[PDB]
Amino acid sequence: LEEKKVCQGTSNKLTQLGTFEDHFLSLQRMFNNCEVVLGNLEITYVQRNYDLSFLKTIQEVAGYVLIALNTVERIPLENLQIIRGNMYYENSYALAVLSNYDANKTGLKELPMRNLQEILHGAVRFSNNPALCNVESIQWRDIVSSDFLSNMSMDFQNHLGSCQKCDPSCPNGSCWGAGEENCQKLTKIICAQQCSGRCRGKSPSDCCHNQCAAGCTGPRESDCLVCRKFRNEATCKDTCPPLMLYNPTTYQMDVNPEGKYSFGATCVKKCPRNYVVTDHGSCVRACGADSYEMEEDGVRKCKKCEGPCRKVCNGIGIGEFKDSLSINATNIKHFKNCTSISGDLHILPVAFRGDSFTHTPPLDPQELDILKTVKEITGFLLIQAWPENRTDLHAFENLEIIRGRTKQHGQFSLAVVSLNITSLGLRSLKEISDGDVIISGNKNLCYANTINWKKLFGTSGQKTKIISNRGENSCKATGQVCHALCSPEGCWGPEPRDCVSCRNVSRGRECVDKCNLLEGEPREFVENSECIQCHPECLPQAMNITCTGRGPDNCIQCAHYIDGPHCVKTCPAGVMGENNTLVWKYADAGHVCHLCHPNCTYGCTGPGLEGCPT
Amino acid sequence: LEEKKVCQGTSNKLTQLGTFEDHFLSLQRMFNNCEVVLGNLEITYVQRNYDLSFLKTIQEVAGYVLIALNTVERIPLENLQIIRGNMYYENSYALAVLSNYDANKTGLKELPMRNLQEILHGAVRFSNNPALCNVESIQWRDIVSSDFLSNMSMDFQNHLGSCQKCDPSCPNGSCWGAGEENCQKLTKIICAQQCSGRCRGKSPSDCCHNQCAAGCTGPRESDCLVCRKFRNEATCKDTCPPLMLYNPTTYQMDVNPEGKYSFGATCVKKCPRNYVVTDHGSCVRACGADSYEMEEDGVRKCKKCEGPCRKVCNGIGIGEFKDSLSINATNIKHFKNCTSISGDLHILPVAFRGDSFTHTPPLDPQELDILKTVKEITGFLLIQAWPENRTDLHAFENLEIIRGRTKQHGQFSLAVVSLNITSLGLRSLKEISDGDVIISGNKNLCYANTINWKKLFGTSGQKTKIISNRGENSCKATGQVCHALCSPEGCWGPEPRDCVSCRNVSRGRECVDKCNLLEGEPREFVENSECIQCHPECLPQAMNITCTGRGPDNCIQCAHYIDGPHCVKTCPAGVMGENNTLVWKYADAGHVCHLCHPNCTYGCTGPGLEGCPT
Amino acid sequence: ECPLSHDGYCLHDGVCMYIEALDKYACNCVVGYIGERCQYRDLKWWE
Amino acid sequence: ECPLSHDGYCLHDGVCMYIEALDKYACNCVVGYIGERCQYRDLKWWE
Repeated sequence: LEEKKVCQGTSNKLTQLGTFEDHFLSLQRMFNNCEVVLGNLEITYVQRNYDLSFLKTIQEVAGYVLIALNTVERIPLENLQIIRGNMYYENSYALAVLSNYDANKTGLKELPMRNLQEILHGAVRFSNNPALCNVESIQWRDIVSSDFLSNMSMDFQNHLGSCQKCDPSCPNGSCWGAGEENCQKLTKIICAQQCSGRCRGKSPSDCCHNQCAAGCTGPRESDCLVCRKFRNEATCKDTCPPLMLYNPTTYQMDVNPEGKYSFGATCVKKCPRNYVVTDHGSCVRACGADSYEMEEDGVRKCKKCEGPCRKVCNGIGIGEFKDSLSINATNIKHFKNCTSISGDLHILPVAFRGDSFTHTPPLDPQELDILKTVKEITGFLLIQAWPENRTDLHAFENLEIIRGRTKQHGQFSLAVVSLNITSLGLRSLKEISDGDVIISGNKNLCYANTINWKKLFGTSGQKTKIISNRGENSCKATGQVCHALCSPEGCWGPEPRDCVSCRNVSRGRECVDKCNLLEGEPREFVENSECIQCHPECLPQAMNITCTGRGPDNCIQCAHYIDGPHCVKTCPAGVMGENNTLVWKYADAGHVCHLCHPNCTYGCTGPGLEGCPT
Repeated sequence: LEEKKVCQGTSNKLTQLGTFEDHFLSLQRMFNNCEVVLGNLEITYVQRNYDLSFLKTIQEVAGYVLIALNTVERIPLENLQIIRGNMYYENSYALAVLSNYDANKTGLKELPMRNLQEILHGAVRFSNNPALCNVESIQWRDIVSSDFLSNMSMDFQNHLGSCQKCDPSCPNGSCWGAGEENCQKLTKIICAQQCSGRCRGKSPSDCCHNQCAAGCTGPRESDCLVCRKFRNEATCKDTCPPLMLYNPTTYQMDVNPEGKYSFGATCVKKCPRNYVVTDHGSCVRACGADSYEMEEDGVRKCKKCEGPCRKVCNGIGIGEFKDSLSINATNIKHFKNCTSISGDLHILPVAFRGDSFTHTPPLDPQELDILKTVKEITGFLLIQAWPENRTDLHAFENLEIIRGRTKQHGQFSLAVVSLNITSLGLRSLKEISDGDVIISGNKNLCYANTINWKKLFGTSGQKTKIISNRGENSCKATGQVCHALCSPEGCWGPEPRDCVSCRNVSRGRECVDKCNLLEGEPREFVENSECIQCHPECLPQAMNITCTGRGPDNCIQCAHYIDGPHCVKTCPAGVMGENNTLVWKYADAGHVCHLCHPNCTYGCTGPGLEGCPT
Repeated sequence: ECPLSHDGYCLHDGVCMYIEALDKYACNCVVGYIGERCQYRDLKWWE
Repeated sequence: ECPLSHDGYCLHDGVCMYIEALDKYACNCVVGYIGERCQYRDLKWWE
């Protein structure tokens, strides 16, 4: 078996993209060589003599199927087998065919959906396509479940009369395309009461497993054509096999060698790195409200916070924000103190002009500083609009991670296109987990190629696309190439502030030429190209190095006294000990700290009683 | 009345509990009026004229069924429907009928288990009972599972042949006894060709749900006879309905309205209280190593752990302890620092004597101090032998709770019986969650009737059987009543230390009437009737209050320098802050330590700037 | 064509039209911009 | 009766037997004690 070539599926709903010639090219681009439409299938405005010899591979539509306003005569949806009907058109249907006539009543004529058997959800609509015969013969009781047989609306009228009668080798007047190959195959309304699901025959011995949607090949659940609920890499389960089983004898769970993490609508051995692994085995996009992310174990689990935890706000495109296009003026209030965004960011030029359709007034430019709190984002970042007054992306100077969970067009996490921006300004960016980045079309931007995003892409297959920006030769020759002394392999701004890759070293948020070893005011050491100050108690070494770590334990020589392994400023004189007994010490010859006589309560300046008078 | 009565079932395979009349009484007390044996059904040494008519009620056996060494005429197991076979006799049998005869060959003759229809595990064995007839005609491939037909062992050599014919009104000359009702009713080898499990007739439209265990009445999951898996309040599920259902479309889990906790072979909506509610929604006895009791709002869940995870060792029997049956001097070491027993304790007389049949040497009575650290028992504590030298349960003074997951004889959690100890010595026992308390048969033990055991009982319905200890009117006339200062609740021993609660004051563990607030050296302060000594810096006034709060912020006068409410023994000598004002203190007129000045660079070893020379 | 109740409905210079048959309104997005109302830029093919 | 390989088999003053038919050994627990080796005490029915 091989993974079926998926396509994202359009969502335009009767909107024409460009010219009649070009609208068809868009269709030719999205649905070419596609076998599983992950979204919706919309075939609109296809004009006469335009072929559709690429629609003969779609085997499954996960949303709805809209066929309207066409004029071509043969829309060959050949191998379509099931319309899962997740979404609906007009909130009712999962297959609409509407008003396919041209000017002189010569619209769609041959719609040979012979392999279609099942519609898991929704009704069907056929309307005002006056040149459509040969589908009135189909029986819509086998197709649609018994639940929706009331919502269904059908209308067929071929007033012309050039309707060919079809081959009599199949069900009473039931043919999709005129012939013997293209007539209906009933698999629900022909079988005895002893079957529940589909049934490939009238004999009680050829019944299909209830976890099969269109039809089966044998009697098992591994013999379906398309799986109804899940897919355990060989068969159509109903729920992914649990990770741990509970035996009712010893009253405790037990590992399961068949358990699979339930990701998406499949069962997998393990989940991708950027997803929230639950204990059930589920792999979610955003853990519960009370909970909050974990960091490691190789995965990204979610623990339960300790009360008031980092406020996260559902970004655009989820739940409360599905009616909203971008961050309007209205909906900007709820982004006050969100630390992370479980979602993705749409920055659309409608959020700066203010449309009267959604009754939304224009947004104000300085409001964008509310986004100075966020630190990472789960889905994608989509930047298309920005006030020309500002020279860089200021509201995003805290972001360090881009998870890219629900990416854009299924491809893009970062998308910075066609802006009057002169600097990206990403002094905080540390990784882009998944997706792709398109830094293209910006008027200036300049510093964009000298970043080496390859060091920011955690997963594989990710690619960048950096074109149509002010070339370096036209910007580097105008005093804009970034600063030196900071390992020039990376700069999100002209000053050395950012400089991804910090020279050979760095002093926190800034790059430097070398750590303060040997000399300098604060003594330092080097690990991972970072300069950390020594403990104040290490002696300034004018010869060799000073320390080999942060703690006073790694000093080469203490500045004052030495209490064992540690370098102390003054020997302890009141520190809590065992049995509630205080602790007093003294400095001897080599400034070493030794304990007082147990008796000496007021401390001691020497060993034993010969050290403390009182 | 669906809570059908249950037994515990014996587990003494071929032993004889006394005489033939005592063994038959022990057999009657067990299985009289119960329908679901939870253990095993063993019927041994039952002589003639003993009427076993009390067995006609049993309907299910969760373990094996042994029927041996009888000489009775008929064993009326004529309502038994299934033998789950969770435990095998001789490692492979869930029904074994061996040697029911005496030395004249007139033994068992009628075993009319006409209703036995399923044996979910294990083979069957018959042997050497040369008066059993009308049972070789049973075809045992309909009853025994399809797998275990290779371990079976049956031979019916009734050479005497002194019984009736088999009615031809049942197929294949098969019958259990005489008459027409006592013959085989088949449900597995007469099914249709398509049936999944067992059936109800022969036609293809009768097969039962594949969860029905001993045949069904209708073709649903809610009309079985026995549920071969979990039962959910009317039905027979395969697994209990999970609490949360992962949504493959929004990639997020959401609660299930019919989700239920799996507690044993039942789906309950709420766990019993003394049962660890786990993450997967299933009541457990004791979760994995990396966990601990996180009691939270009543439910005893268990989190990851508190970092370094405390020691929890396995109890007797559970785990790697089934071989041995008490704490012998071979498994005492494994209890080194275990602070919580996962299981239960068994201290038995053979532990001190030293068993030769298992080769373990005697336990030295000084090795019981290893048990000094235990703080909780999840199952039960059974004590039957303590070194007569010792005078109380010293090894369990730190015992703090007995949960009661497992119980002895399915009823008892605390079992102190047949000892020579004088007082209990369980000074820190606070709660017996579930079980009953059997403290009986001790020659010389007082103080056991004073305690209010209703105060230690986590649930209702528990009761104590405290009887036949040292007489009530014999501890008065010896001085064996506890301290007059301990509250009327009770007392474990004679000391003022080992009481339930003090009357006026407590000091650590001891109970005292008037503690040291106004006199004595530990000048304390009363707080929750436990007066404790406060901050050690403020000596006792003439007779007035010495101190009122924990810290120095409450003492009236402090025996040393008084920095207002912030009393310390010395004057501060260089407290740290911003810009490092090395402010020291000194002894001014009113003994208050006043702030130093940076003018005297030598600190402040004298007063102010007029008394600060070298 | 669309009455001024739907003015400015089609973003990025849309050409809002009226489907006669269905009795509905819809956009005529410029090339390179997709969505129900010409909101998004067709990133997968150009800048 | 039973050989010295099974001596001290039955605890609490046991009377270890030899089952002739099944060719196995067993106990003859004194009254009040239960178990395969007469180890436990029948708590439900006495002290």
